[PDB]
Amino acid sequence: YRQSSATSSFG
Repeated sequence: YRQSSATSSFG
């Protein structure tokens, strides 16, 4: 799960 809808930068 990506916290705070992680952007492609983080994900």
